[PDB]
Amino acid sequence: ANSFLEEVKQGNLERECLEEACSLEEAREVFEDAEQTDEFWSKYKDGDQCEGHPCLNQGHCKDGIGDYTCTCAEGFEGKNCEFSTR
Repeated sequence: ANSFLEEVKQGNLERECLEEACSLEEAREVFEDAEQTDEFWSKYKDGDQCEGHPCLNQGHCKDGIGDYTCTCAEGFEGKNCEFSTR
């Protein structure tokens, strides 16, 4: 397959290649992901877990299949930082 890969403008984990950006051709060997090779795959098909904006109140988001993670700022609260204390 010769396309954006011939010159991978840039390969990210599951957050950037969440769409047609990549899937296995470019998102493989681009990261030290040794176990993510499998873990990353097999249990993915979830939008990457960050798709949908699980975090809230200016909360960041650390994906990685096997579920994801979020990040509330200083003055935030709730699972998705929903309760912006400030």
